Amino acid sequence: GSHSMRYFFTSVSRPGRGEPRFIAVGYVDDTQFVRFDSDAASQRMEPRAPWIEQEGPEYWDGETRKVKAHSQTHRVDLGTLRGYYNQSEAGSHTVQRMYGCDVGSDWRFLRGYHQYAYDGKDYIALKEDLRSWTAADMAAQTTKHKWEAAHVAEQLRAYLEGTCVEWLRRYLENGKETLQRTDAPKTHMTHHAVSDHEATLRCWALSFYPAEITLTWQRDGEDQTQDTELVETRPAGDGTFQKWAAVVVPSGQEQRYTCHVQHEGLPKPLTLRWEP
Amino acid sequence: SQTIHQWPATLVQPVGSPLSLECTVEGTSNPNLYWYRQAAGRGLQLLFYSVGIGQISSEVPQNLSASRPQDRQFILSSKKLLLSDSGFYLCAWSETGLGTGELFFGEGSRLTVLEDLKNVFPPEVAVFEPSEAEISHTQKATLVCLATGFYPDHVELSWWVNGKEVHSGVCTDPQPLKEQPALNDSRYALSSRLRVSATFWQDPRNHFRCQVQFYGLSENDEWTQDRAKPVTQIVSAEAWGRAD
Amino acid sequence: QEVEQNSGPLSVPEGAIASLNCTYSDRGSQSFFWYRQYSGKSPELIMFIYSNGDKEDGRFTAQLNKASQYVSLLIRDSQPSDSATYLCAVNVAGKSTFGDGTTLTVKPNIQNPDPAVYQLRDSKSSDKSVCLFTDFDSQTNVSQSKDSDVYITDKCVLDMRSMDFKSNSAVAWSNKSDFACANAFNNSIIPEDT
Amino acid sequence: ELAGIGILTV
Amino acid sequence: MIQRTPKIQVYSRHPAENGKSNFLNCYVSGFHPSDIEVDLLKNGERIEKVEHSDLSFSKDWSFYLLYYTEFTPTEKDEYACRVNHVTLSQPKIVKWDRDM
Repeated sequence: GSHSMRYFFTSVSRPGRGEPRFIAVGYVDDTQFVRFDSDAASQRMEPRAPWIEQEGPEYWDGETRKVKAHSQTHRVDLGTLRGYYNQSEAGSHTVQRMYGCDVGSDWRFLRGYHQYAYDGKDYIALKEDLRSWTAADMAAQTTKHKWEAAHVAEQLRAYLEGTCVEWLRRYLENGKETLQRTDAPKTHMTHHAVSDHEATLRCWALSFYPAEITLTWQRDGEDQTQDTELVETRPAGDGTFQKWAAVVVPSGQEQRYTCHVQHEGLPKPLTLRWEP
Repeated sequence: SQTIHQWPATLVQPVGSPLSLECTVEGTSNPNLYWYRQAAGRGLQLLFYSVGIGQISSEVPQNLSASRPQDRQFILSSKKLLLSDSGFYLCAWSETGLGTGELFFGEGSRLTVLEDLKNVFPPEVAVFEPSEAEISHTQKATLVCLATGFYPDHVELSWWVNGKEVHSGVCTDPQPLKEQPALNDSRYALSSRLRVSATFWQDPRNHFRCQVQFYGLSENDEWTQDRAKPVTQIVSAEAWGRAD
Repeated sequence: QEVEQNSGPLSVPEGAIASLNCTYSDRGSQSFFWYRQYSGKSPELIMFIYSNGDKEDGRFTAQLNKASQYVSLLIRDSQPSDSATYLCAVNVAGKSTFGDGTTLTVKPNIQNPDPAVYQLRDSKSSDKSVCLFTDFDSQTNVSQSKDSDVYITDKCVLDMRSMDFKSNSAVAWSNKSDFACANAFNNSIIPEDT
Repeated sequence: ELAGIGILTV
Repeated sequence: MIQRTPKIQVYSRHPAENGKSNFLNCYVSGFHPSDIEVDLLKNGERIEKVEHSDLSFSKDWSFYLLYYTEFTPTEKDEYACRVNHVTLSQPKIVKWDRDM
């Protein structure tokens, strides 16, 4: 199945007390493998997964230098943006950056991306063709004009399509147990009569990886259903993910429904049902 | 350099001596500053790297220090130099961030750490003049300047004609040769040639002058030798337009 | 190791093309460069590359092959002023790693030689003189001297000039009663004089 | 592997 | 600029049994700005040691963190998560629900 490795960068200005806070994190699929937090003593790019530790010292010294560079660029920005948006030195603002690789089942290149945001909104992003820029507002225009002048896109392309993919499959090869595993949903159900008449079933699913997973209810004629309270997939914390989707039915007339779990980890898609 | 400056340009200092090198960059901001060094043969070595103001980062167990007291003021220093410290120190910068890469270097700073200043001698310039045949077989005139007996290693030779200096029809040796490879301390020699139309040489009135720019000791720098202190200086020779 | 240039010095005849190679070991490298350094002056960038292929600028062409961790440089129609040290650089680990450089030497081309060894008189004293061997073919290396009681410099190609003319030259001297121009042993068809 | 290029000030 | 009220889910890593150690998780997401106050409460009283994942954000740039701490449920002892954020007029407290 497809894979990927992204890098998320967040920088928050703290007017009145020290340099902005810089927190960068690296993922491969749904697995974190590195991090950095200017508020840590370390002041080094740290590991967050077994395989990634195997990397040599030159690696970290290198990755650390880079990230700090990313951090420095963000700092400078934070200043610039206030400028572009006529905003006082008092307020706190936020700069975000995310870029990564997508590869196919054949570990080949699929798409690349590099997005930047300010105060929770899109500032400027590189299009799919790893060539064009999408300027959010009047401010971003200024940026995509200098970014075009300096042929930033070209540099990013070189990386996205080139380096990022190699190292991705490099990591996929070393984390061949983690990144390339595939846990399965330990599904289970729960009742919950809303007192007489109606009832609410809860179709659970815990301990699965990757997080991608669908669980839809159905019944007789056509499958589907609305009144289905589906909660966003959450991290179990141990590396797997939890999630469930509840729906509402009329006492008894209930044992005529069932949610269908779909997940690559499942050789055969499950269709759990109720049985009291 | 129209954006990066580095001084001093040449330093002949004694072992155990303190070092201070300054680098200034103009035309950009919050740039990446680096201290490379060129010793042994070629090849730069990264001694220091700064992501930003007041942020230094040694790249190798070292003896030198570095600081960035200001966005554009980069400095390299040593408590007391060791012979090892000799080398050509280069300061460079790359644009804030992490883009195409590409750093811009400066004048650079040559540091020769001597163990005993005693062996330091300035050069003795002696400019020879064209020869019988040449001017009448080639119709050309090749004066030859000859700086000799100097040490440390190198200096900067120049040709001045009736003032002004010239770069055309000139040629100076790639580097100096030991006046006796058997010694190490050996002093050096170096030559250059200025060839000019025989009719230009024969024209008395045309003043020729070779000029060697030697870099040595510095004022206020201990010196016990009986002779005069061999400090930086220009040592040149002359010659005029000679008919016949 | 890490960035591996081939040292030199290479010899290329004026006009020919100059090939330069560099090999990088860290596959993390993401941009490559070629700097030119003249004995004395500091390194000066000539080109940078960050995507497989060839990049052309004047008489210069860079060639990058990430697959081979191979980066090259060609100098079409090479000139004697191209002589210098070319430093290969690799932007990796948030910095630039350099090779120990590779010396280049573009031997000029003497259209029509005229080997001759003249002696120059010390304009300002008779006795202390030097021997000048010049205008020799671009082929011919100046051998070192023995009894280093005598000093001889390696050949020096002078900026011909506007008068269009490029010459090679070597100088020899020594303070002894004998020397007089007729030693630098090497090359026929060369006038002495006297 | 962090991006080694194409990152500049906005 | 834009603020986004966070979403809160307080759950256990594995189906709790009590008397058997586990992990209490308070997952907050979809919020913005990043700064946010989160504490795990045991019997109305918070827990001294509690750690959290590294700051990250999803597609719409909204953040999401995971505050957690190991513990051992019971037939008694109530656990809840208290969260405050600029987008919240008053700090909200979500109570840990066993079969939810």
